[PDB]
Amino acid sequence: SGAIYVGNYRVVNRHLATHNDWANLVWEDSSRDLLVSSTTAQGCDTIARCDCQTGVYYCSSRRKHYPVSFSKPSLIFVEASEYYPARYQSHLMLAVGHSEPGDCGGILRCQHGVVGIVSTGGNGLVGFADVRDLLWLDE
Ligand SMILES: NC(=O)[C@H]1CCCN(C(=O)Cc2cccc3ncsc23)C1
Ligand SMILES: [Zn+2]
Repeated sequence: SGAIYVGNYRVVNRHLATHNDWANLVWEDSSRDLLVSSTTAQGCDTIARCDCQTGVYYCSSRRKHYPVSFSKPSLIFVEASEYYPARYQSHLMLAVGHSEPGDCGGILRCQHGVVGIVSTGGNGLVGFADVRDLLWLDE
């Protein structure tokens, strides 16, 4: 679990969104596994606006932060689950590292701010849904 709170927005994994998230929906994209809902309180998370390929992510399954090199956001095949059929997930970035299903929502950050959230994993690789292109999250 985990979310990004920026201004009057809450960013979560679309497959983990609540009834409250859907009742206050702003935007969702199943191809990216993202959902953004409105909030009443302000959020102060800084979103990174960069092309960094190194950062640190939180891994709840180890209660630890790990440093990683990660690929540029791209279309990557993701196997079926109780949430989605087999498909290509866009805006996805991979890194060599540990993750487990309950690790989704863990934040990836560089020196500039929040880069994305854990969304996929398996085979010693962790996938992060990028959020750096969502310029509207600030304005
Ligand atoms: N975005 C999706 O389509 C995901 C929906 C939930 C299931 N997905 C996984 O990758 C499961 C998983 C297994 C093993 C490590 C792992 N680490 C994070 S999730 C994860 C795919
Ligand atoms: Zn950066």
